[PDB]
Amino acid sequence: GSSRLGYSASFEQFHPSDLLRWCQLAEQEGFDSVLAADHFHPWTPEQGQSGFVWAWLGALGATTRLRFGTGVTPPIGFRYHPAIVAQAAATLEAMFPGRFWLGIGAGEALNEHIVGRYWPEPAERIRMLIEAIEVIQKLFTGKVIRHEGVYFKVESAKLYTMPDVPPPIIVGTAGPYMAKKTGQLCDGLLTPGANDEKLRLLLSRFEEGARAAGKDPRRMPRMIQVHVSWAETDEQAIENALREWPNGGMAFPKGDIRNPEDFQAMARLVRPEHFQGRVLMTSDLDRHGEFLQHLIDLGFTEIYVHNVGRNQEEFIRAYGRAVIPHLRWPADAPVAQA
Amino acid sequence: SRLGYSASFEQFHPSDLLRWCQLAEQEGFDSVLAADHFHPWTPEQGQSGFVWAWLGALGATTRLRFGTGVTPPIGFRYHPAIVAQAAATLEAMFPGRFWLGIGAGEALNEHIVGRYWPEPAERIRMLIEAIEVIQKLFTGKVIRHEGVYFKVESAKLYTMPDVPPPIIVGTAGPYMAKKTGQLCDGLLTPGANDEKLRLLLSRFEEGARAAGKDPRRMPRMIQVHVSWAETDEQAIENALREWPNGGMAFPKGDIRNPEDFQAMARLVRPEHFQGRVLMTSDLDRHGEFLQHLIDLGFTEIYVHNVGRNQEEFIRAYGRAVIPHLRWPADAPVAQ
Amino acid sequence: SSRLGYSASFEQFHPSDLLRWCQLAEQEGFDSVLAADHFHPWTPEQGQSGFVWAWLGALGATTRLRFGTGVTPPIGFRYHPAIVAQAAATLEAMFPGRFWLGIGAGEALNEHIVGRYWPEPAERIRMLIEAIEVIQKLFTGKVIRHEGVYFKVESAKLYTMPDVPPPIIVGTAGPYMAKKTGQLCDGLLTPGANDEKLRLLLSRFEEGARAAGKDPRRMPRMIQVHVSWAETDEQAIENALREWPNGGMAFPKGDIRNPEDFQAMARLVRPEHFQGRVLMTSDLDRHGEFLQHLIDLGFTEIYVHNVGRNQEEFIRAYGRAVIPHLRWPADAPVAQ
Amino acid sequence: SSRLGYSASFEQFHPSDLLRWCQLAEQEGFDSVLAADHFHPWTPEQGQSGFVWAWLGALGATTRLRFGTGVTPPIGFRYHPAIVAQAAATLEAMFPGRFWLGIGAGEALNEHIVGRYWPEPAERIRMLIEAIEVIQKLFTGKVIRHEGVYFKVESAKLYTMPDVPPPIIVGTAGPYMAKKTGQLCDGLLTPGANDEKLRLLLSRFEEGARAAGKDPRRMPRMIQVHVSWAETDEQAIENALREWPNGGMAFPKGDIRNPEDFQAMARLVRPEHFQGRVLMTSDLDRHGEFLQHLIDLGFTEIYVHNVGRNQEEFIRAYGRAVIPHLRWPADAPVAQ
Amino acid sequence: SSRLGYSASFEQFHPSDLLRWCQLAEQEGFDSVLAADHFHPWTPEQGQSGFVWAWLGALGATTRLRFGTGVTPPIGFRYHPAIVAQAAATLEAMFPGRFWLGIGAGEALNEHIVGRYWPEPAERIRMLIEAIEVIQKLFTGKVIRHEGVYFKVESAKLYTMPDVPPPIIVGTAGPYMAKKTGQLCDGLLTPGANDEKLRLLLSRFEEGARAAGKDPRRMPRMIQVHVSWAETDEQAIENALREWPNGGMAFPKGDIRNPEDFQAMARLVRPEHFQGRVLMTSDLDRHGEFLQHLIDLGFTEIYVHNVGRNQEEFIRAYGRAVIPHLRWPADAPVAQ
Amino acid sequence: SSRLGYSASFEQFHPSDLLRWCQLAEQEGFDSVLAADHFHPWTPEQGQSGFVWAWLGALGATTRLRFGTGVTPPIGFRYHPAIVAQAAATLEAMFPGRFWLGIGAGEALNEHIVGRYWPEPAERIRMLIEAIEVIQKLFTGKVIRHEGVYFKVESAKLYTMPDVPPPIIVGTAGPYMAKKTGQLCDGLLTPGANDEKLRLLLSRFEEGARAAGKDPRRMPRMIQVHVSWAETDEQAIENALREWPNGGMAFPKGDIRNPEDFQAMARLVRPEHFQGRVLMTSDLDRHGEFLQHLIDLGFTEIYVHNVGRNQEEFIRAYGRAVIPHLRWPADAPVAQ
Ligand SMILES: OC[C@H]1O[C@@H](O)[C@H](O)[C@@H](O)[C@@H]1O
Ligand SMILES: OC[C@H]1O[C@@H](O)[C@H](O)[C@@H](O)[C@@H]1O
Ligand code: NA
Ligand code: NA
Ligand code: NA
Ligand code: NA
Repeated sequence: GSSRLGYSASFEQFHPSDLLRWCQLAEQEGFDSVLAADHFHPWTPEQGQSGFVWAWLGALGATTRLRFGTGVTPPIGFRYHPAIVAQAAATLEAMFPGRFWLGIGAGEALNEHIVGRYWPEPAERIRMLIEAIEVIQKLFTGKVIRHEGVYFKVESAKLYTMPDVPPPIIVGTAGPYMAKKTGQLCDGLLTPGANDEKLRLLLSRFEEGARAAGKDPRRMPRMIQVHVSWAETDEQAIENALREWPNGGMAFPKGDIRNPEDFQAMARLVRPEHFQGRVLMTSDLDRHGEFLQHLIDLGFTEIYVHNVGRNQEEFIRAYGRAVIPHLRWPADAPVAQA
Repeated sequence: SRLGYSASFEQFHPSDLLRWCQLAEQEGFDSVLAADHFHPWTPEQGQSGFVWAWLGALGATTRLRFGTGVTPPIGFRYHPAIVAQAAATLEAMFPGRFWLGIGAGEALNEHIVGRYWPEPAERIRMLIEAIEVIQKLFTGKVIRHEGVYFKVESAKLYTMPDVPPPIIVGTAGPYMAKKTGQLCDGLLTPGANDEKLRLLLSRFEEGARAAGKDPRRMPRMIQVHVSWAETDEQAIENALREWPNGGMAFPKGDIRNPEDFQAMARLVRPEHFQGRVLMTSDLDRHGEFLQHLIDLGFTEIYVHNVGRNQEEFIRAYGRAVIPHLRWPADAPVAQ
Repeated sequence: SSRLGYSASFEQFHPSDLLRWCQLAEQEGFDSVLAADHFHPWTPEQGQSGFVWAWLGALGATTRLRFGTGVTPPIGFRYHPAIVAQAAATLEAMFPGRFWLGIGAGEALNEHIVGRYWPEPAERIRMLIEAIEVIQKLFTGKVIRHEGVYFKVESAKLYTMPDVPPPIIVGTAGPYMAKKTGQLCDGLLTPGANDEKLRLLLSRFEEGARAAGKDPRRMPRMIQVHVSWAETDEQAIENALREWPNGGMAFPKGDIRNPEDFQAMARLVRPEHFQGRVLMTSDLDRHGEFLQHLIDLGFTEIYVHNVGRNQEEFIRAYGRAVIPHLRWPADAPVAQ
Repeated sequence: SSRLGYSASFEQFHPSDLLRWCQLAEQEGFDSVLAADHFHPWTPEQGQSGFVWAWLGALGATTRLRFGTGVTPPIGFRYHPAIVAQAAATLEAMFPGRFWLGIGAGEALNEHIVGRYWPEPAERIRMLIEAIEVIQKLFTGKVIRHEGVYFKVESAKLYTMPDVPPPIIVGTAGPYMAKKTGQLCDGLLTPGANDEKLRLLLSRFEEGARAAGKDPRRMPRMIQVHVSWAETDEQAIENALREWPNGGMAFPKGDIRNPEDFQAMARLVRPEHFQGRVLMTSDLDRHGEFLQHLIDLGFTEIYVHNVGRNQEEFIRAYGRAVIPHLRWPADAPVAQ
Repeated sequence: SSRLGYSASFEQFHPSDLLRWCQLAEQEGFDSVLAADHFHPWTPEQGQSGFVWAWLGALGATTRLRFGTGVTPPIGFRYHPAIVAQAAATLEAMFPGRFWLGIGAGEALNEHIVGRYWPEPAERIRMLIEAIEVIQKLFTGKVIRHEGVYFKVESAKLYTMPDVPPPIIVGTAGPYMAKKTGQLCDGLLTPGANDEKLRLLLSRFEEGARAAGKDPRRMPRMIQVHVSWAETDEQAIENALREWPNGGMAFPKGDIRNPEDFQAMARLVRPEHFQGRVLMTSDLDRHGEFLQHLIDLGFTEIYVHNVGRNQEEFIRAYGRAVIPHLRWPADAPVAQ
Repeated sequence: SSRLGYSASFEQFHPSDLLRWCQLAEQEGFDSVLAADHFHPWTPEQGQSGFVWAWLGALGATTRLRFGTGVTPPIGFRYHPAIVAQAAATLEAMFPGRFWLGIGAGEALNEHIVGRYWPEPAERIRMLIEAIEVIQKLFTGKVIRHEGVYFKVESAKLYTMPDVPPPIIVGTAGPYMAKKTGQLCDGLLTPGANDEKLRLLLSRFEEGARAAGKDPRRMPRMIQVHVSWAETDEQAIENALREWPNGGMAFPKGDIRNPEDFQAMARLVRPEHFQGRVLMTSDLDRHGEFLQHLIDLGFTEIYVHNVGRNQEEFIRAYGRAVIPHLRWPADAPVAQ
C-alpha cells in the first residue's frame, strides 16, 4: 500500500490564498487529498476567516493533481439549494475528472442562520438531507428531472455539464442512524475522530446499510477527519489548541449556536483536559504516527488531518518527513473518486 | 491594447473555456465575462458549468481580469449574502482582478427552485435590495438586514479584501441604468442601436452625478455577439445553429425551458440578427464595429463569438483586430 | 342533418358584435358556439376581451344555439372552481340542454394578473383534475365539503342546479389529460393538429372512457380550428398575419404573460408558419374538404374561428357554400 | 316621470322566473333591477342562488331596464377585484348607460365557501377600499399594476372598456363607509332603516362627496327595502315569516356561514321583529306612503323586494296602484 | 352518599366571588366544581371572564373540592396543546386526585381574538383529536416530538408530572366525537338535552370505549345543566332572560364572535325558548326530580349552573333541600 | 423597614414544595416572590417546571406576599400577549396591590417547543415592545383591536379588570431595552452583574423614564441574584455545581434548546466560573454585605435564589441572620 494522507484546509482560520499555497506544498510533501470546510463564518473571531469554498476548489483543481472534497456542504436549502450543489459538484468533477468527492451534511446554525429561517432540530435536518440526496441523485442522471417532496421543489431541470461518471456522494455524520442511511443511499462515509467504541459502531452501521442495499462496503470510502496540534514543544501544542480551536474542547451539541461571539464566550470555559480524544496535542511525531495508524487499523481508508496551529507550513513538512512515509495502508483500500 | 472575451457557459465545456481564456490572454485579450447560467438557451448549445468554481481556476491560471455577466443575487438560485461572500473571496484571492456583475435574472435559470417569478419591474426592486445587502456585507463588519425581499441575521464577511470588488449592473433598462450610476460602480449593457446605447450612457451619468460621483472614471461596459468564420456563409450558418436566441428581439425573461427556446428558434432567420449578431468573415468589418462602440464611449467590450470555432476566432482577433483598436489612453477599467 | 360550430373570438371582437354575429350564424345554419374565456387578447392589435360569463347569458336568451366555454381554467387564479360550477349550473338551468362546460389548464396571458406562482403544465393538469372533483361534487346538488392539495371548499351546495348537469368537456392537446378526460369527464375538445396527433388523442380518450365503463362513441369529440376566408387568397393571408400571428407560433405559449410579448414575437411570423394551423384561402371548396377530413377522423363537432375581421361575410359564405355540403355521421353525439 | 326599482331575489327564485318577472315588471312601469350576488340562500326554504353575472346578460339582452349588482363583494373570496372590473366593463359595453356596479364588504354565507380567514367588518371595509382602487385603475382602460396590503395585480388592461365607465355604487349601512363612498365612488346603496340612521348615512355620503370636490345632489342615493304584499294582511305576515325570517333578525349576520344556521335562528322570529324592516300589508295605499316617505328623505331610487312567492301578482298590483302615484323630484340622479 | 357539582360561571361572576361561593358550596355538600375557560362573556350584561387557570390554583389551595375545566380548547388559538398539558399536569401534581382536564372544540367568542382562520366544526374536531394525541404524548412524562396536520412539537418533556395523569374529559354534544371520546380519552361531559340525545351520546361513548378494550361503566359520564332558582317563579324566569339569554338560543353558536352580537340576538329570546334548556322554578322538589332523572339515565356527575346572581342563596337552598335527597348509584365513577 | 424577595425556582422544585417554602419565607420576613415562567428546567438534574400561572393563584390565596412573573415572554410562542394580559388582570383583581407582571424576550429552552422561527435577540425585543402595546391596550379595560408586525388582535376586552392595572416590569440586561422599559413600562428587573453594568442599566432606565415625563425615583428597580448558602463553604460550592451549573455559563444562552444541551455544557463548569454570579459561602455576613451593596447602588428590591435544595434551612438562616440587618431607603418604591 503506497504512501498517502489527507490535509484538512481550515477555512475558519486561514486566508484562501494561504490555503492554496499550503495545499500545493502538501502535494509536494506526500499528501494526496484535501478536505475543505464549507463555512460562511468561523467558530470564533480569533480564527478570523471563511472563504467561499466553491471558488477556491477551482483554483486547487487547476494548480494541483490532488483529490479534494467538501467536508461538508449542507445542501438543505439555507445557504445552498440542493440543485446548485449538484451543479457545482458536477462542474468540478467535469473539470477535474476522478478528483472530486461531494461531502454533505445536516449543517450548523453558525453558517445557515444568516438567511433568517426556521432551524429544524437535528433529526428533522437529517430528513431534509435525505431528500436533498434524492434531488442531487436525480440531477446526476444527466436527464431532465422534476422533484416535489416535503422540503424541496424542483421544476424541469437538467445538468447539461455532467461527467460520464458522477462524483461520489459522501455523508459527514456522527449519527448511527444517518451512518446506516449513508451506506444504503450514498457512496461513502466521513466521520470525526472519536473513541474506538463509537468509531466501530458507525463503521458497523454503515456496513449494515450498504449490505442490506446489496452494496459491498469494503469497496466504499470510510473517511475520518481528525484534529491534532503539532508544534516544537508540547506546551506550545496545547497553547495552540486553546487559542485556535477551543471549539475542539466543546463536547456538547453545537449545531444551534448562531454567532462567532457566542463560541468566543463559551471558549473561556475550555481547558486542556477538554481536548482528550478530540485534539491530539504533542510535539512527538512518533505519537502522531501511532495515532493515525490506529485509525487505519480500525478500517478507515482515508484520514484528513487538521493541524489547529497557525504553523501549517512547518506541520506539513514535519508530517511529510516523519509521519506519512511510515503509515501502512492496506494494499487495495478504496479512495473517494470516480 | 486590449479587448474582453465572453466565455459562453451555455455552449462550451468549462475545460474548453479555461483553455481558450488562457489562449485569449496570450493573444491580447485582457479580461473575461462569464455567464452565470444553470441552463443553456437551447439543447443544441448543450452546456452550463457552475461559473463560481470555474472562476477560481481562471484566476489561478491567468492574470486576466474577470467578472460575472451576470449573476442574479435575488434569492432564487442565489441568496445575496452568498454572492457577496463568493465575490469577496475571488477578490481576496485575485486582488484587483474581479468585478461582480449582477442583474435581474432569467426564468430559464431561476425557475428551477419553483417560486413565484415577479415581473421585471419587481425584479428590479429585488435587485436594488440585493445591492443593499451586498454593500452591507462589503463593509466587512457584522451587519443585519430586513427588507421587503431579504432577511439577513447577524452576518460578517471575515474573508474580505481591503478594497471591495466593483459592483457592475447588467441592464438595458433606462431606469436601472440610472440607479446603477447612483448605487453601484459601473454599467454593463448588451449591443443595441446607437440611440439606445447613448440613452443608457446618459442615464448612468445622470445617476452618478446626482450621487456626487464622477462617471468618466466609472466602467461603461458593453457585451456584443459576433460570428466570425472562414466565409460569410459559414458565419451565418453558425449564428443560426448556435445562437438563434440572438435573433429573438422580444422579452425572453419569462421563458422557462431550453426546449421552449428550441421550438421558438425555428422561426429565426438571418435578417433577425441585424444589429444583434455581426456575421462576417471580414475582420476589418469586425474592427470597425468594435471601434464604433469605443467611440460612443464604452471603456470595455466583451466579445462573444457564437461559432464553435473559438480557438480560430481568438487567433484571428489577436492578429487582425485587437492590435488595431484605438482606446482612450486613460479609460476606466473594472477593478 | 346540417350543422357546424362558430368560434366567438373575444380576443378580437367587441361582445356586441359577437352577439349579433352569433344570431346571424344561427340563421345561416351554424348550431353551436365556442366562447373564449380570456382576460387579455394575445396582441393589442386584436384589442378585446369581454367577460364571457355575462355574454353567455345574452346569447342564451336571444338564440337557440348550443354554447360552451372554450375554455375556462377553474384552477383558482381568475376563477375558483366553485364559482365556475355555479356559473355552469346557472346557464344550464336557464337554458336546459344547451350549455357545455369547457375547461382547461389555462394560460399565463390571462391568469398572471393575480400575481401568483404559475406551475408547470404537468402540475396545472393535477390542479385541473382536482378542480373537476370539486365541480362534480357541487354538481351532485347536495351539501359537500372538499379538501385537497390545491382547493378547500367549506360546506357548500348549489341550490340552483338543473336535474341533469351540463357536460364537462376538457380542452387539451396532451395525451395524458385526454385519457383522464375520457375517464373523468363527458367529452374532449382539442385544437387542429396533424392526423397522427389527432388519432392519438382520440385513441387515448377512448381508452380512458372504456376503462371507466363508458361508451366513447356516445361522448362528444370536438375540435377547434382556425381558418382565414376572404375574397382573395392575398387578403386571406394578410388577415392571418395581422389578426392572428399567434396562430403561426408552433411553440408552448402558456408562460408568456403580456400582449406586448406576443406582439414582439409576432414580428417573426410569416405565411409558411400557418401551415396545418390556419387554412388561408378564398376557395370555399378547400374549406369544405378541410372540415370534411376532420369529420372523417371521427370528430362529432367542429368549431371554426375565422381570423379576419370580415365575420359577417365569412358567416354568409360558409352558410351558403360549406355547411350544407358537410356530411356528418347520422348518430354523432353532440355536447349537451 | 313614473318609475320604481324591482329587487330580484336570487335567494328565493329560479333565474328563469326572475327573468320572466323582470320582463313583466318592465311592462308594468318598473325601470330598473337590483340583483343579489349570492352563492347561498339565507335558508333552505328560500332554496335558490343563481350566478348573477350570467343572468344579467340575459336581462340586458331582453329588456331596456337599468340593472345593478346589489351587491358584489370584490374582495378576493368568490371574486377577485380585477374579474369584477372586467365583468362590469363588459356589461356596460354591451348595454351602454344601463349597468351600475354595486359593491360591498360581503357576507360569510357566500364567501366562506373558499375556506379563508374571515376578517372583522372594519377590516373588510379596508379590503373594499383597496378593491375600489384596483377597479378604478382598471377602469382607466390602460395597462396598470397594483400592489397593496390585500391585492396584487400584475400588468393588466381592460381592452373591452366603454368610453364612460359604469358607476360604482357602495352598498353599506356603516357611517364610515358611507362617507368613503361619497369620497371615492359614484353613489350609495343602503337597506331600509329608521329615519335617524338613513339621515346619518345620507349626511355622511354628502360630507364625503363635498370634501372630495363633488356635488352629491347629482349622485345616486339608493335604498333597498323589503315588503310583503298579499291579498290579506294575515297572508302577508305568514309570507314574511316563511320566506324572509332573516328580515326579522335585527343583529349582525355577516359571520354566519350556513343556510341551516339561519334556518335554526329563524325559529325565534315573530311578526313584531319585522317592524321598520318588512312592511306587511295588503293595503296598497300603505305601500305607497311608505315608499313616498323614502323619496321625501331624499332617496333618488328605491328597489323593492316583495318577500312572498306571489311575484307576478305583486308586480301587477304595484304597477296599477303604487308606481303611478309616486312623486319623484323632477331631475333626480339615476345610477348610470 | 351525598354530592353534587357546582358550575362556576366565569362569564358572570368576579373570580373572588366564585372562590368564596365554592368555599361555601363545599360547606353545603357540593363536592366538585366545573370552571368555564372563557376570554369573553356571552353578553356585556354577564360582564366577566377571569383566567381560569390562575383561579384553579386558588380553589385547589383553599378547598378539598374536585375541579375541572369545562372546557378548554387546546387547539392552538388561545392555547397551544402543550401548554394545556403542562397546566393540567401542574394542577394534578399540586392537588393529586382532584383535577380533571375538560377539553373541547372551542367557540369563536373566545378563540377569534387571535385573528386566525376559524375552521368549521368538523375540522375543529380533527384538530381536537390531534391535540389529544399531543397531550397524551406529554402525559407519558418522557421526551416526545410531534408533527401532524395541525401541530408541531419539538423535543418536549413534562418534568413536573404526577405519577397518574389527570383524566381527559371531552365536552361534546356530537355523536361522532362522543364515540371518539370513549375510544381515546377517559370520560364524557355533555350539556343538558332531551332523553333521546343523551341516550345516543351515552351509547356512542360506550361503543367507543368497548371497541378500544375499555370498561365504560368505570369511566365518568358527566352532564352540565342550567337552572334558575329564586324566591318566586316570576323572579326565576326574569333572571334567566336577563342573565342567560344564550341558554334560549337553540342554534349553532360556535361562529359568533362578539358579546355585542349575542347581546343583540338576546332580544329575540323569550321564556318558551328555555324549555328543556333552563329549568326555571322556585319549587326545589322540581329541581330535585330534574336532577334525579339525569342520574337515572346513567350520569355519574351533574354540574349545576344557577343562572341568577343569587349564588349564595341558591347554594344554601340546594344544600338544604336538594343535595341530601339525590340518590346516586353506590359505585358510580367520579372524574379522577 | 425589614424585607427581602424570595426566588421560587420552578426549574428545580416541585410546586407544592415552593408553595410551602413561600409560606415559610413569609413567616421569616421575606415580603415578595419572583416566580420563573418555564416549560423546561435548564438541566434534567434540576428536574422540574410547573405552570407558574396556576401556582400563583395558590400563592395569592394562602399568603399576603407580593409576587410576580420573572419573567413571562408574551411574544406569541408559549403565550399570546392577550392571554398574558388576561392572566395578569385576573391575578391583580383577585389579589389587589400584590401582583406585578414581569415580562421578557424569552429563551429557546422554553419557546422552541412550538416549532417556530426563533428570532435574534434584537428582533425579539421588537416583538416584546409590540406585546407591551397589546397588553396596555387590553389593560384600558375597553374593547380594543390591534394589528402590527407580530400580533393581530380582533375585538377584545378584559371584562375582569382591576381599577388599577398591575405594573409591567421588564426583565432585561440590555441597555437599549432598559431605556425602553423606563419609557413604556412601570419598572425594571435585571440579573446580578458588575457595578459598571448595573449602573449603566439604572442610568438608561432613568433616561427613558425622564424623557417620557416620568419620575424614575418612584419606579421599581429590581434585581435578581443567585447565592449558595450551606453549613460549610465546601457544601455551598458543591450545591452550585450540582444544582445551577448554568449560573457558571457567562455566555448567551437564549438559543439553546434542550436540557440535555445544558447538561453537557455543564461538564465544563468549575467553581471559578461562579465569580460575581453565584455567591457561594456559609458566611451569612458575606451574604448580608453582598445584598447591602446592591441596595446602595439604588435597587429597591432584591429577589434571592438559593441554588441548593436546602431551601427551608436557607430561608430560616436568612430570616435570622440577614434580612433584619439590611438597611433599605425609607420610602423606596415597591412593585405594585
Ligand atoms: O487585464 C489585466 C491584465 O491581464 C493580462 O492578461 C493582460 O494581458 C495584462 O496586460 C493586464 O494587465
Ligand atoms: O344545435 C341546437 C339548435 O341550434 C339552433 O340554432 C339550430 O339551428 C337548431 O337546428 C338546433 O336545434
Ligand atoms: Na449569457
Ligand atoms: Na381563444
Ligand atoms: Na340579498
Ligand atoms: Na430562571
